[PDB]
Amino acid sequence: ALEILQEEDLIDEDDIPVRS
Amino acid sequence: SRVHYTVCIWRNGKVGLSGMAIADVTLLSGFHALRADLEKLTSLSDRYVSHFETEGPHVLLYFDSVPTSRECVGFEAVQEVPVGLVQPASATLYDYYNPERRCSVFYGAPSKSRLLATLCSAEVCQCAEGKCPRQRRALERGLQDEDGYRMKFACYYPRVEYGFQVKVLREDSRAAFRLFETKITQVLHFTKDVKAAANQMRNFLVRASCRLRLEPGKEYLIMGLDGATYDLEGHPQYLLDSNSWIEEMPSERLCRSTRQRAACAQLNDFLQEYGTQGCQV
Amino acid sequence: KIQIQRSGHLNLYLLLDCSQSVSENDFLIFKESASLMVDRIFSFEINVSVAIITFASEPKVLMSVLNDNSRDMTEVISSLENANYKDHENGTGTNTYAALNSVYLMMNNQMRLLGMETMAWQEIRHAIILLTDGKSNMGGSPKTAVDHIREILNINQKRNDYLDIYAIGVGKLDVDWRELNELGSKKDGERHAFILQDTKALHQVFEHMLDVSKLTDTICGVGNMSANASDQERTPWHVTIKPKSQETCRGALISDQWVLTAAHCFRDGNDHSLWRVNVGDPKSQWGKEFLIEKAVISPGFDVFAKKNQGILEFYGDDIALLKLAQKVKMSTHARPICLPCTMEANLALRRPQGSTCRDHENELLNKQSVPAHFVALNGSKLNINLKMGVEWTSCAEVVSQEKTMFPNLTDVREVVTDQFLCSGTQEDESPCKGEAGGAVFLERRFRFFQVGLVSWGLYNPCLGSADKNSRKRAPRSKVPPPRDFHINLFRMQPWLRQHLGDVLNFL
Amino acid sequence: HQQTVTIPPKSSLSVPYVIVPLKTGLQEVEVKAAVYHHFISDGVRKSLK
Amino acid sequence: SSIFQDDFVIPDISEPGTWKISARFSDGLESNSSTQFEVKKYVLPNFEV
Amino acid sequence: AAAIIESPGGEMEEAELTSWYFVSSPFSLDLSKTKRHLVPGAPFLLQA
Amino acid sequence: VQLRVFREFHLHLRLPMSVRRFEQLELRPVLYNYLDKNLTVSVHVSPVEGLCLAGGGGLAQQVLVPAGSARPVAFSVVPTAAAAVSLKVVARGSFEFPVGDAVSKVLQIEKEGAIHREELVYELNPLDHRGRTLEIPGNSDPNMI
Amino acid sequence: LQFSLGSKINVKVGGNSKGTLKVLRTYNVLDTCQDLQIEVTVKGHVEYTMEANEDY
Ligand SMILES: *[C@@H]1O[C@H](CO)[C@@H](O)[C@H](O)[C@H]1NC(C)=O
Ligand SMILES: *[C@@H]1O[C@H](CO)[C@@H](O)[C@H](O)[C@H]1NC(C)=O
Ligand SMILES: *[C@@H]1O[C@H](CO)[C@@H](O)[C@H](O)[C@H]1NC(C)=O
Ligand SMILES: *[C@@H]1O[C@H](CO)[C@@H](O)[C@H](O)[C@H]1NC(C)=O
Ligand SMILES: *[C@@H]1O[C@H](CO)[C@@H](O)[C@H](O)[C@H]1NC(C)=O
Ligand SMILES: *[C@@H]1O[C@H](CO)[C@@H](O)[C@H](O)[C@H]1NC(C)=O
Ligand SMILES: [Mg+2]
Repeated sequence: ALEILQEEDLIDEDDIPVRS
Repeated sequence: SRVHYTVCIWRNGKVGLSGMAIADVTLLSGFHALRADLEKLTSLSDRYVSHFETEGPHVLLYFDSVPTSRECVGFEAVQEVPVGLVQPASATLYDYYNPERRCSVFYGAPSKSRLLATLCSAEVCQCAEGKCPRQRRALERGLQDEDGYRMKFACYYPRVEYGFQVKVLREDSRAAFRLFETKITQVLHFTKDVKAAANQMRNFLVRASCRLRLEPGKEYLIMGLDGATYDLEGHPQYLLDSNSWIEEMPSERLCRSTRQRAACAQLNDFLQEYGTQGCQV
Repeated sequence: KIQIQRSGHLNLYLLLDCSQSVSENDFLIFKESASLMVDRIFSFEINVSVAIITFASEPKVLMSVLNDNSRDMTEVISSLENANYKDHENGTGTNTYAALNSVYLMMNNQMRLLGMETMAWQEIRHAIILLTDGKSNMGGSPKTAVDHIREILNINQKRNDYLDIYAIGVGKLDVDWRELNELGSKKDGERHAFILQDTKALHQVFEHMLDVSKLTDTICGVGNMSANASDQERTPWHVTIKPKSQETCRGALISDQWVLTAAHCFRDGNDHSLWRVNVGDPKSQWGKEFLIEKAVISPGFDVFAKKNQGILEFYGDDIALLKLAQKVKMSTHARPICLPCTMEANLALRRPQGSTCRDHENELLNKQSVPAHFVALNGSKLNINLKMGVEWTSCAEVVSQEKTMFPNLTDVREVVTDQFLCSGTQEDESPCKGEAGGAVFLERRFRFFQVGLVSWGLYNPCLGSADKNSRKRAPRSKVPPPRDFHINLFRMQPWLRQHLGDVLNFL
Repeated sequence: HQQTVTIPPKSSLSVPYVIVPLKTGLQEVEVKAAVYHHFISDGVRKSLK
Repeated sequence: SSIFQDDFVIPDISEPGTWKISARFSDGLESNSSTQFEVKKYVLPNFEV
Repeated sequence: AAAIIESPGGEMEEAELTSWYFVSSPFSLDLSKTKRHLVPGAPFLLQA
Repeated sequence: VQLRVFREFHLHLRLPMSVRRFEQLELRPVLYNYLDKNLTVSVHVSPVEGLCLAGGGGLAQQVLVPAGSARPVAFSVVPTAAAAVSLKVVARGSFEFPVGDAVSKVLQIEKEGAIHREELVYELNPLDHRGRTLEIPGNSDPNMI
Repeated sequence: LQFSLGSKINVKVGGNSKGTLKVLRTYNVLDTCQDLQIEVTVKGHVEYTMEANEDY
């Protein structure tokens, strides 16, 4: 881990629309 | 925090299209190359690379004379973000006048393999990626549970589709998979492998990238998920992946003393109940 | 999503866990959940076939889809009622493969009957709802059985909508989310596996687990019931009358091209031009506006008829009908409301064929305090209690207190005719000014029926112009107690029939 | 204090706030708003006397 | 209505080339008119040079 | 002929030019508008 | 009427036409960051049956895209499915910079083997008795799958 | 004309014009860089997070 890790503080991932 | 690369290029097909080449390599998932080393390479008198372009994990090189023998040119790269998963990267080399004449090669981390591990046999090519199990010596160490160390593991959190007690006869290696040849003493539980019975041989495969080992002569208890590949003889083959219960069965030599005989009693209670009853609860 | 439409068949296979991993209380939760699901599905009066297979170490079939009685609600309810938790004491393991293979055997037996090549089998859709914790410890992986199920119906990419497998774990029991997700079918834009806590959340989720969008026939009363839907979806029958860019009186759709509204909205207007009825629309949030071609006013309505006798306003025969000039295309945002004394109301109540509205009146207003609802200005739904019997006698007495408007004694026989119903007593809401004509409906067997329309009252809680949403509360010391009234539809049957005999089919 | 609010199309939404001033003069009232997936980070600052 | 619409599927093993579609009046022998479309195995590009 | 390589995407695209002729005159003339065998006694308009 | 569309932050995924099953391939989705703020995102591919991902499938890779720049992420994948799969790649940003995009595309798998074409040229002349009736023999090649 | 048949077909001809017939059958058949070569070697230390598959 050379740099920091922003884990579990990210977007919900359910509100991101899926393009298909 | 830094890693040193090396790019070797040569051609043995001088009969076909010849000339120059564009070496396009992709650095690891988080690294980025040093501009100073590539600049030193280019600014030489007898320069070997005539043009370069570095941006993030992408390095582009232009070789003006592809030789016939090996000719390796190396540089350095630093690390920005940690590598989130083990994976092999790619490196392509196009022909200048006809880019359709390419050559793509996969390369791996400084200690891993160049291709994803996969258990392949005839038509079936079952995946074998993830974690590899541990050799849990629960009986040897001191621990206690109320039908929970093994019955819970077999009937509550994971669901083991097969379970046998086997004897290890021979150890072998096959590509990246360590092979164990075992014989089934008694069948504890099965779903698809109906033909399995006593005095029947089976193969257990474990990835050769970790420390798991099965000593010869000893007797083990194997439990886990059913596989999808078959042996050369047409019998099912099992992969010792994670969430699999492997445990050496004590031979009663180091159990007669009072302390461990209770643990041995819990063991025999387990094996008998699981063999005779079909995963209650 | 469990598709709903008039063409085809819907084979429902309800699987319930009956192993040691579920206790008796969890089994009761599963049983009541299945009862609620089977009750709701039959409300749409569609062709549905339900099969109940409670499963354990061995599969036990309680009722067969092949059996001809699967198209009866009461029989299925009774069969599910006779389920026993102790029937699987000999084998208490969870065998999902047994249940899936039993479902496959049922499906194969149906396939052999009637012929596979016949379109009748081809138009059949399937829906398997599994209520379990997912921990299947024997019998084989569910994937083999699921692939077998897909192959028998040749579920390709094109026919992906003909098989829906759900996995709902409801109760205090621990549930492995990964296993439940794996059991449920995998589709791009919907969720098929859920974990819940009680039965009301399951009712909400099951409300989301359907789609009535493909249904467009003239069915009354059917409407949304989830709390996450738009206010118009929950009350599709709500339409509004706009005289001139104003939002004055509400109404209710009683047919494809008719609306029922209070007669004191059309007090001083005979030019039906410029009058627009706003009807909900699936696309726009402001709705589609229709033109009225014929407005019918009750001839017996005259506010100042009893002015000399001391009655300043008398609201007898306060009813009117509207006929829109264009047919309203039924959708998910606009559906009629069931009126009593008709064949459709009888069908929606699952009553015998030889019924008469004399029985409907007692069936729908039996209790001395019948719960009922009406729609507010902003579109929300409020609660009131219609009071019948001896409780009605005390209600009208409160009007006699209001001698400031009518100085006479004003007993029940004079001002509060029998055509009016009580409301607004104790914990009951009152309509504002601008909600006249809005249906006062009630819910029975997941279907809405209209049993009156707002007529008048004794207190306007919207006098303060804070917003269209804020509603005042009557002080406990407010000298006239709130006592609202609504025209009773049953008493107006002679007027209704001769004006709507052809449109509907009255008893 | 942060609130996530969804604005309907072709519409507007009002977020009320309560402030009680215990000092004199001119002081700044600032609200920062960040839109989701539209990159718009518009925030407005005003002076209250 | 003076418009005719139709669909057809190229065979999967069709070699690269240019296909021609013709249309003539039934009575008039020499009243034909044609259009062309190329058939070629490709993946839609991302940028143009 | 050109074959550019996007960085760091890695996708490559090619373009070619087949219209850069070698010429001995930077202009051209099209006298197709001019009439032929025109009448005598009236002006003759040369259109280019 | 030209009508262009834009996202200002998106994922671009370009799969090949088809890939032989059991043959390892590399996916290279690229993040495009045309915003004016330096960013940082996490990119992962959703596991699905038939794909033997690396690490198990649920792992995510941290990658940062500077302002007005692009970055690729490599995902080694050996498709062990039968006919086709639908792989989805999701990039999720931070709460400080709430950006992200998900792209799902169908990866086609071609049939095992290769395409073989046999041509049978045949002269025809109905002006002679021999050409009036003729026969075509079948193919007895045992290499057909 | 595209078509799908077994392994035997007969041809009956009329008319009075010379011509050339062709029957094309397409079917599936049983199945390291050739000329240009490239190899990449990596030496150093790489730091991983939540990846190491070795327990304990
Ligand atoms: C439902 O089933 C009945 C009885 O087979 C049939 O007559 C009817 O057409 C079906 N459809 C509807 C919409 O009721
Ligand atoms: C209803 O929407 C809310 C957010 O407004 C959400 O938290 C909740 O889960 C939804 N309920 C159902 C049953 O989907
Ligand atoms: C109820 O409303 C939800 C949310 O709009 C909708 O998706 C669902 O299909 C509806 N269910 C019905 C009408 O049964
Ligand atoms: C609608 O108005 C009623 C009036 O009592 C109020 O209680 C309710 O909160 C409002 N609903 C909204 C604004 O959604
Ligand atoms: C019409 O067909 C003739 C041959 O019959 C062809 O030469 C001519 O170019 C065609 N006309 C078009 C395509 O406009
Ligand atoms: C983003 O990255 C660059 C280096 O690539 C750094 O210098 C800069 O400070 C960062 N922030 C920006 C551009 O806002
Ligand atoms: Mg269980």
